[PDB]
This record gives sequence, structure tokens and C-alpha cells, in this order.
Amino acid sequence: QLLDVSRQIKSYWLTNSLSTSFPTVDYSEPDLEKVKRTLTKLQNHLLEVSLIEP
Amino acid sequence: FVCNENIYMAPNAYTLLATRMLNATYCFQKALTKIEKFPQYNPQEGYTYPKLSN
Repeated sequence: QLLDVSRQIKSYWLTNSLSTSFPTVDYSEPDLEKVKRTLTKLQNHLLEVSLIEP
Repeated sequence: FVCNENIYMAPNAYTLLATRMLNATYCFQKALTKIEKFPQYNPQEGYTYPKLSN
């Protein structure tokens, strides 16, 4: 019965909320530039772009 | 007494009450010993009874 109590208490100490969201692999933070050049190029694929102008 | 062409001494009350008490308590001892070492307890999992199949 004593161990039965101990498991209860252990369960109570793990039912509490996390202080924070957990860390992960934030490593190799992604570039924005290549994404732009790729999207803009593919969208302009086989297209004769002629600048912008106002 | 003559128990129909038969003779039996009159039993003492305490001897046979205690006799039946003996028989009962013996059945109780056997009742305990057969099931001892069988409730495979685990706090995590209750009173498991290991089996060949479910």
C-alpha cells in the first residue's frame, strides 16, 4: 500500500505544467534569399521580364 | 451406551468443538499456503497473475 501511495505522489509530480516549451534543433537557421530567388525565378520561368518602373 | 448392538463412549464437547475448529483452521492454513507467492504484485500494474495466455 505504501508503494501504491508512492506511485500516486510520483504521478502528481509529473502532472504539473512545463515551465517552458522544449528546445530543439534550431541549428542551421534557414536563408530567406534563396527561397525568394527560386520562387521568383520559377514564377518567371520562360518569361521575358522587363523591369518594373512606376 | 448400546448404540444398536454397538458401544460408543460419549464425546466431550470441548474436544470435538476444538476438533472441528482444528479442521477448519487447518483448511484455513492450507487456504493461505496454496495462494501465497502468487499475487505477482507491481505498484505500476496492480496484482498481476502471470498466465500462459489471456
